[PDB]
Amino acid sequence: HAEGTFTSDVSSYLEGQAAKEFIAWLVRGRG
Ligand SMILES: *C(=O)CC[C@H](NC(=O)CCCCCCCCCCCCCCC)C(=O)O
Repeated sequence: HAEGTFTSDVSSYLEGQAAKEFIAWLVRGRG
């Protein structure tokens, strides 16, 4: 019985992975 991945990911969600992933689209083809 062990814990799952979160202690680390909890620090990345602050920036947004999947969501913000879109920011790359606009920035890379929107002026
Ligand atoms: C994090 O990604 C949550 C944001 C969330 N999703 C979206 O906004 C989807 C984007 C579609 C809207 C049209 C694009 C405008 C985005 C511009 C934001 C600044 C990025 C520019 C970087 C140089 C939401 O809040 O709707």
